[PDB]
Amino acid sequence: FSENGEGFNLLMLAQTPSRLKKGSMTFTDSLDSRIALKQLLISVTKGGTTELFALDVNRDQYAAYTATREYNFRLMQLKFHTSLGLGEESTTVAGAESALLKDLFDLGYRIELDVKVDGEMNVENGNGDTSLRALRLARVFDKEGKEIALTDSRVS
Amino acid sequence: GLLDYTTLETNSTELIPVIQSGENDEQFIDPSVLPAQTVKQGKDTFDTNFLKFSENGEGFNLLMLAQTPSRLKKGSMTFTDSLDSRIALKQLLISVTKGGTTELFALDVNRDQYAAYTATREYNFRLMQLKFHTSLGLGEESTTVAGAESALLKDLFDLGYRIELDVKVDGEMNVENGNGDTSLRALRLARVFDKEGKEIALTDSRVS
Amino acid sequence: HEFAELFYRTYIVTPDQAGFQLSIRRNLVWEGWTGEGLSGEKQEISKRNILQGLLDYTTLETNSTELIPVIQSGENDEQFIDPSVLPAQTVKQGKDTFDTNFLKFSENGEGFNLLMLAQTPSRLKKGSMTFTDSLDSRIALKQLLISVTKGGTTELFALDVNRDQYAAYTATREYNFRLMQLKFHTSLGLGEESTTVAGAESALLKDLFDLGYRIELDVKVDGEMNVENGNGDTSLRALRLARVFDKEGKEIALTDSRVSAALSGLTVTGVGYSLEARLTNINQLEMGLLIDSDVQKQGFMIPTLPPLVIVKPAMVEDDKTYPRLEALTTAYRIQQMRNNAVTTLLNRADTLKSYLGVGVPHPIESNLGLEGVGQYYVRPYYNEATIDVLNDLNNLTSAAKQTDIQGLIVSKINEMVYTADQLTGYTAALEAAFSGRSPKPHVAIGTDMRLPQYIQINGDDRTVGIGYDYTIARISDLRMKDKIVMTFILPNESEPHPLQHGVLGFIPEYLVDFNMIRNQRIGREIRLTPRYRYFNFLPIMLVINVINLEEAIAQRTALDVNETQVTPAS
Amino acid sequence: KPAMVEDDKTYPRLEALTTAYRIQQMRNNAVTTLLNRADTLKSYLGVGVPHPIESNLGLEGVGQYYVRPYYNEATIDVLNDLNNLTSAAKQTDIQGLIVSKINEMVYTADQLTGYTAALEAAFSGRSPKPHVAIGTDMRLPQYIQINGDDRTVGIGYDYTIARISDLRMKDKIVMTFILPNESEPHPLQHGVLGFIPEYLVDFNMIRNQRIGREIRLTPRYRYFNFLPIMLVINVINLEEAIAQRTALDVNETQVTPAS
Repeated sequence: FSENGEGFNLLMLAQTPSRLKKGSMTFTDSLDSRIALKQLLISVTKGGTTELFALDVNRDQYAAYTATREYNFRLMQLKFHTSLGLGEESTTVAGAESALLKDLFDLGYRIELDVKVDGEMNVENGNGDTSLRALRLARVFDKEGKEIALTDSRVS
Repeated sequence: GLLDYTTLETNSTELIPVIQSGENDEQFIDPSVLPAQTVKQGKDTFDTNFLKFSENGEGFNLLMLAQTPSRLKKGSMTFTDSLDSRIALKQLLISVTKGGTTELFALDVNRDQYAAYTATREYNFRLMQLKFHTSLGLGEESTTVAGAESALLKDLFDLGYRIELDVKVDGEMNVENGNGDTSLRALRLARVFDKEGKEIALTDSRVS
Repeated sequence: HEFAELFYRTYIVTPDQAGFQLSIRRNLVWEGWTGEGLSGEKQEISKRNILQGLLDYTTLETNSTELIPVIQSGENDEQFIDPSVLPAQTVKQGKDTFDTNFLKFSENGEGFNLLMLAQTPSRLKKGSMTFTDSLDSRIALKQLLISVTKGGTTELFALDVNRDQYAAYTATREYNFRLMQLKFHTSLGLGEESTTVAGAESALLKDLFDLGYRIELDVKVDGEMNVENGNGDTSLRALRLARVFDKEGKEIALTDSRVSAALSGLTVTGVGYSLEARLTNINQLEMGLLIDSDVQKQGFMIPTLPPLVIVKPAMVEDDKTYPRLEALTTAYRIQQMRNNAVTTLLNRADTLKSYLGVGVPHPIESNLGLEGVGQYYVRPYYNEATIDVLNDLNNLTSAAKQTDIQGLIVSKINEMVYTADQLTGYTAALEAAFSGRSPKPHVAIGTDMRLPQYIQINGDDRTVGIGYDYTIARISDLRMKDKIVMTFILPNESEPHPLQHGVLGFIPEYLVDFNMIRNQRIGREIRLTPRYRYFNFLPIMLVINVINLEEAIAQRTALDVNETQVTPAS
Repeated sequence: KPAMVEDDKTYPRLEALTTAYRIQQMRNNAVTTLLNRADTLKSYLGVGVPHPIESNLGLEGVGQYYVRPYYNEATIDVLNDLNNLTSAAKQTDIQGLIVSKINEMVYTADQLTGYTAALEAAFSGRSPKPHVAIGTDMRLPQYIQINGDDRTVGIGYDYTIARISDLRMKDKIVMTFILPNESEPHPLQHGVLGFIPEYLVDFNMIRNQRIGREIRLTPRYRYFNFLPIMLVINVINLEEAIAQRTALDVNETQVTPAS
């Protein structure tokens, strides 16, 4: 996430060695209208232990870039503003089960976080940026689908 | 009212933030940074101040903030009150700081490129959307608020130079129930301009 | 009313629309693709508007077909002169950087093949040079290089001889018959201020240069060039000192004492040269200039406004306490069209003053913080001038003071409008947008009830400057009290257009009349809910503040005659 | 243009190419050449000092066979060279100030170069009065309008005022001798434009293994100079003279003690 505010040029990072042999040019190309994030890598850390969750975000419809022609005739907008849940069967990238959330998962609770990510992309130029805006623990569910407050002693 | 402009000009259907101490005071920047400003709508006398940015926390509610004693006496807030189609950012307040001295300037972002909520729905059919992304700069004579000219820019100003700022502001509003928030995404110094309108390097001795 | 009408043309909108969209076409030009910078770079290349190119000259023009010699280290060094005499020079053509030196004069050996000699790095990727390309219909020398040696010190002079009378290649009929010919027997001069390549006067000729003398060298250069396969060779035929010119242009004898002293032991030799030849291909391997287009579109929303409420008991209608509906209508019309209009005008003026500085024209698409679509047609400009009538005026005698003040104010308005036209490039945009007609700018004048009696001229021909049309506005709001606003508008059309100062977004609202119940009371209420919003398009405005008028008229005016410093003090 | 569709926005029609051609050829190159002409004459000859006829054989142009070479420049300080009676008469007096200087320079150039003799010689049976051309920006040319003085560029003279938008000639007047009756290349007009039209072509280029259609327009022309004469006038601080009071700069010329 580029919180320094300086963007990236996507047509650079993705030039393959075949294209290098093919030549060196990325400026007559055009990106398709379809842009969406594959995965959000969120780090669950507590006391120095880090777990990585490879979450497939492509299957939430708010992760799809939408065209808002308000600056130029080729910019499109990204607004993924929802909650993702980490269930008991959530698996790490290496394939192991959760460890920091193991205490709640063995108690059958479900943890979901509100994700507020914003970005922009231009097809013609390749200019674009996407920066994290707001992420936080949100609420806790039980088996019966009854909300459990964050301030409850069993989960606080 | 044909000569003076105040006899006919009155507003009584405007939402304005209102302050009352220690009971709703977490949507307002602490008064130790800026004293409260007195504004009068209708016959009610009350104080207002800029709503604060919130990044990782809960947003604000405009309806609960904009409830004036005239509306108290008429009855408690109901659910049929509706927000208008046009909502805009009036003032964006920044502080230029160098050496411990704080100078605040009120940018009149009202009437800027995209300082007005545009109809952009992705979740609800009511969610109003704002994307205020533009280069907003300070001129070579732009006087600070509360009188006089700024001192921290005295050297650049006396040389005839101009500075520019990039502003990235995002915010969402729901005209159905009064829930929404605003966040600051990026706001930094970007470029410096000469009196002849030609960009010079940021590595120049005077500019640095 | 007239006043808000001049600065904002009314635009009616259907009630259902909640906002109207303004999409404009803009034509773009930029040089090449960005291509590789690391393996490429994010395209920071300035796509600059073509109308900007109407004003400055660096937007256009490129040299992309010149057959500039290019050195390859260790391959063709022997055609170029020895780099000991002169280090490599770098010139830019498009996106390439490479080193160039003047060619060596062929004496007896094989000549040079220019086409294979002119491989820029781009052309190498472009594919190996094959002979289906043909040279320029005319070729010539760019610069001629000689070395003035006196005692051992060498000085270089880059004699720019291009566009000489006798430096253009010509056709001939011998040997081959695609052959071009270069006969160059001409007198070259070395000016009394002429500077070397490094940018300094000739030390060996400083003494000669002091007495106001010029050196003329007769030069003889010949060579051949073929336009079929680029073969060509040239040789130094004859070059020597010939004669001397003076400041007043009469030949000075070579045996004269001054000349003989100045020309002791001076030897002049030729070293190098260059050719102005361009590959006039039939399909072109060059991108020349690229033309692109973007679309920019702005949003505009029309709010709701506080309602205007009537009260009247409803079994009988009154005409004495509440008149016909005209009262509500006129109250709404004044409240809309005057108070809000003046407020938005002054707010616009102060916003421009804050953002844009004073008297400085900013380039297109650079420092915008305002509204419009005119910024893509004209450079922004804002300026203000204060008039101290008491201290600035010219009057020999009384019974002419009115003419005096009107002359000063008319001169000031002329200067403002003229400088605005000259700097903004507004009239060029007006000409470009409208084809088949060339309208002159129309200037609007808004002010209080004072100045109209002085801006209407009684006794002089000029009023706003002949060649300009005007419309005077009179208004009684105290915010305009002793103030003048100025701008450019177009009164011949009634549609949203980029060159109009402003448009009044106006949605008609129909009067509603139905019984309403306040605190369980019954009466007929006539409710008017207005909606509108004053918009702006053009970011150009001129404002003049005139003060001390009363004092100037009532108090003794006095010729501020310039006592000018002829009695020793300066 | 990508060669699988056609447009009107991303495809600017032939009109856009025509406009680009018009700009590049008609204005910018001509102005560059004129300023280069001025600079090279300045360097070769110097200010105010002519040269004998047929004293140059390698100087650009051919019309050195008829008129002595001459180049000169001058400046006007409107701030200090302005006497005013009434602020309702100031503008006319400024215009007269500029016009008189124009006239005097024209007369001086004519007298030194002997232009009238050349015009009478090269044309048999005609005695045409010289024609002066006015190249200037778009701020001045409203300041050559007065009837305050009968002389506009001087009696016995016809003139034409030309505008231009380019900023490089800010408040600069360029003057020369032309001839409006001619339409052929002759050594008495300032110069001719060798112009030959060309037509555009559109065809599929496959370069570096890419697909696209390109439209090419080949302009071919050249600017040439004949007359080695030109006069340049500069106007400085025109705005200040209007801006502040400029009353009688009355020189109090010392019938007083100590002088």
